[PDB]
Amino acid sequence: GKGKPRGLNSARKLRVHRRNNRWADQAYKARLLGTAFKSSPFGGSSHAKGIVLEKIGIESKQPNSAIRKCVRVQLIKNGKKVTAFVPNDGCLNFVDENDEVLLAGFGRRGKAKGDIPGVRFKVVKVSGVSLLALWKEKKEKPR
Amino acid sequence: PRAPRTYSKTYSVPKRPYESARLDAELKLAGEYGLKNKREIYRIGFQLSKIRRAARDLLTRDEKDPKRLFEGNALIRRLVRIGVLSEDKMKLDYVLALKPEDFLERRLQTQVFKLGLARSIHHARVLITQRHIAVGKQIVNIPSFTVRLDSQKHIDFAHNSPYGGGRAGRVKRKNQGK
Amino acid sequence: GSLARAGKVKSQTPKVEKQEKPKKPQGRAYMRLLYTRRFVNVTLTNGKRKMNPSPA
Amino acid sequence: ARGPKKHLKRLAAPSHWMLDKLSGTYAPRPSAGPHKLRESLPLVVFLRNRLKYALNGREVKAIMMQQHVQVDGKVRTDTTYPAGFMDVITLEATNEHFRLVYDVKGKFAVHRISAEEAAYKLGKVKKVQLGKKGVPYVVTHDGRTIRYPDPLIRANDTVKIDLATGKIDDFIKFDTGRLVMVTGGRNLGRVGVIVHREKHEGGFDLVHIKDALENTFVTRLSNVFVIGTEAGKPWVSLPKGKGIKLSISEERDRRRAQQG
Amino acid sequence: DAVTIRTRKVISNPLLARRQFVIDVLHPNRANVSKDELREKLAEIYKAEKDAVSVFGFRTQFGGGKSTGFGLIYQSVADAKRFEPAYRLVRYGLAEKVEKASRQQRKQKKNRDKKIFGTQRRAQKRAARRNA
RNA sequence: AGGAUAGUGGCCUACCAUGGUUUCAACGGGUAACGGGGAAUAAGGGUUCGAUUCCGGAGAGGGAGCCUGAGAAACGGCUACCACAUCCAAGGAAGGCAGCAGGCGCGCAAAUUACCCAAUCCCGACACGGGGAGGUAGUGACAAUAAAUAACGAUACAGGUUGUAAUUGGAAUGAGUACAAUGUAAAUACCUUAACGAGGAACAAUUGGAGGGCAAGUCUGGUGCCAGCAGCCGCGGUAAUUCCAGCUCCAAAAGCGUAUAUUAAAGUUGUUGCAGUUAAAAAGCUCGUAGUUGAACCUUGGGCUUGGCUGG
Repeated sequence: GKGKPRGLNSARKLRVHRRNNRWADQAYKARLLGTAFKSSPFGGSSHAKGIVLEKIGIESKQPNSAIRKCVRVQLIKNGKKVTAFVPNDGCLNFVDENDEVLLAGFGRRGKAKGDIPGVRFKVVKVSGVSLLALWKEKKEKPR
Repeated sequence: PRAPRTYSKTYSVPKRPYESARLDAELKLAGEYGLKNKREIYRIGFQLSKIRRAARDLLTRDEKDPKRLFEGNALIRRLVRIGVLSEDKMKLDYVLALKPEDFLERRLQTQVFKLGLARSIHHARVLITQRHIAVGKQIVNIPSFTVRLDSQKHIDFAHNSPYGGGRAGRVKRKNQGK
Repeated sequence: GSLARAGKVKSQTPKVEKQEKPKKPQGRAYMRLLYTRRFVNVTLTNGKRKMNPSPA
Repeated sequence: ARGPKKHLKRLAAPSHWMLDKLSGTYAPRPSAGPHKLRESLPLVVFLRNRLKYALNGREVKAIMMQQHVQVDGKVRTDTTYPAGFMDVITLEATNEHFRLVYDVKGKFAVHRISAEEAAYKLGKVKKVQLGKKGVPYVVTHDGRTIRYPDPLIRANDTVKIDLATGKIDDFIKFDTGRLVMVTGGRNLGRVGVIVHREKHEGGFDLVHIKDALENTFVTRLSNVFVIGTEAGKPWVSLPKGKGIKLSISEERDRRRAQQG
Repeated sequence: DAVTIRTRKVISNPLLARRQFVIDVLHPNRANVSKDELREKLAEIYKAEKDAVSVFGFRTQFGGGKSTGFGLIYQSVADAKRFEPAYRLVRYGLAEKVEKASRQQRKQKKNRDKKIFGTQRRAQKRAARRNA
């Protein structure tokens, strides 16, 4: 009845069974295996500083037809090269090649967002100044 | 080093953020009480919920339990002291029958309005923060100062307040002296 | 794709200076300001109530 | 670790000292002495926190340097001297004689006694054993060694110390019906009479005691101190409450009746 | 202005040869009452020397007009000085403030004297002979 | 049996047996592992965290060995090597901030080379010295508490005895600014407080949005599958309720978004409490060991007396 042990001396069989079946859960599996510590470009971090290498315009996924303007950034903490989005009408002009850009997530937590193919990060600050403050022109880029 | 000094929150934001049924009700409750923000409602909501939580445990107990007694009456005595519980409602069941409107009725801002010292409920808060009303012989400028039953009758204008026999304020002195 | 079109729209938007307006009340007064306009002097269209009705 | 500690954090102090949390980081560490650190009271605590004679830890030190403080009829110059149970503190400048005895609430009550009563003490016999050259002796609760006691004295008994000559005036045998004051556990401070001593060989013996209000409690023999030979005749002036433990409701009702 | 002072929680302290209590001050229409004037006032009430009385820890309640402090009167001026700390004696003018170097200056000297053995006179004399 | 130890003990030695641990998970590996008291979240059961105000332990660059001493295998004690590293007159000499402040590097990530033993306590030959222990101040939107940016009239139209919407006032007050007093080891600050300090009372409140979820426009102009927005569904191909601007309005308010991780949501880890014919999932089928679970049955009833607390 119910297929799982119920006898009073069967607390062990339940302890092993649950712990085995928590591995099918990806939240548990990602945490214990430490895949963030190994294969995630930030290394489990929230933000990261990196160095811009080249600027790229990407064709959009269907059915949207546009260009998402991202950049090739190499990370200073571990030397990895991954693409980051530049989100603001006309904020491609604020970022130049070989600038240090503070990146963050898309809120999808390691997943591609929307119609943008192959990109998971966005630029938060350039040269130590927020790209939102530059888009609103609250401040000016240091140069 | 030194022993830590404890602190704790007094309010809790609701789970569901935008619900016009709740959104209008909180505006309605604060609007006629002149409350500054929703935190003053989140404060009454959180503080009242724990009063129920204390009473909820005791009602699960068997009656004549000395914890249910000693803790039960000790909670009730505090509530009647400030007037939120009626003097004929000392059964620990009427404590569950409480509402936010009960204790907000006990506030300094509310009661100075009902004692007529300020024309409007918002003018009632103004008399408080501008240091004009003295309870007993101690000047209180806390809008949320809960007034006990014995402190109910001793609310009046401060003797050094310009509205209470003190000298004229800054504006009157400058103009009458101009 | 080409990066030439970045910022095309905001560049060609005509500039509009915001009209200078009186400051609104803060604190309990804005709390007082809303409470009247929503529950006291009702502007509902006989059970039809819209909060920001665009002109028509 | 490399040696004994000489410091005591404020939170690490014994709970019964009622030391406030925000006075500072450290608390008075009792020196070695007649009583164990956790079951004793530094003199700096007593003259500042209970009597309020000294407003801070500096003022107490000058007090003892003028030789007013006497513990059991002898001068002490250590601010952190570990006074303990039944200890007599005399401040003759104030003409005050003290005996440290537990209140019912478990803490050191301020108990003023007469000048005559300050000239004796009672001690719990820890062991009777033969010392060097065939001289038996007795160790009391405060570590006193009295040579040549009454050969009838055995363990768990209470003797009367003349507190001047260090000799034995009289003793109280341990038996059923003996008046007892408890000095440990959550039954600490209670006073009552023995009903039945249950012997547990190889372990801890328990003493069954009935309180003054026909209240029965069971406590370990290590906390049991005899104060009188029968019920209602204690050899020392018992503090307020007479070791009678009440309910919280009764305390509230007594509080309600007392001030209103 | 009609400064009224009240006393409570009195404790006799012959160990410090002092009487101590709580100074309850009623000072309506006044910012607060100074230590100097309180000692001048307190001395007349209790017929003691103004130099053997101590007043400190005065804080005004919320709304003003009433202050609370601690009071210490000693059986003599001489008794006060033995049991009063230096700073209070400086506050009442009964003694001079100690003149010494700063804690940074005193500490630097002490580790510098740790570099000398014997009399400091010997150390400099031997320096002259070596450098001669 | 002995040695060594402060002492027990393969702790070590000599001799002699072949023992000891393990599917009830030994042994090995990883640990983004110091442990606990505790923290976050929680109807409950639970899940994640715990370097870190307390307790216990370990370490002072990595090892190793000792002196003194009751107490150390000590590092603000030494000796030696390894790795760095300072002066050098080139012979030599001196190192150890994982103490306080402070300097470089690393990063997404973290304070002044301030003052003082006055408070707490410790150490000493000790009423007297010392204490970057400790306390105070400087930076600090880590968090938490309380809590300002207005109020009431008179006109005035609308309006159902008054809720206001505009132009008309006289008050009140702290934000701040300062005698002074208090506060303190001395100061800063708080509180009290003379005098100054509000009509745009410019002494100006912000953070996000307004298709749905989800609260708040089908308003105007700009672009025209482009720029871009959009957590998801999608919006944009010339009337865009969704981009770019203005106006209006909404939610919270000295606070409001973003990213990451985690908890609730999640009865999507299910002991409480999931599912397994067809959506993922009953071993091809029997035997079988550990494990889990295992029919019923052995003084009941009767009788009498008595103590206690509930309703009267």
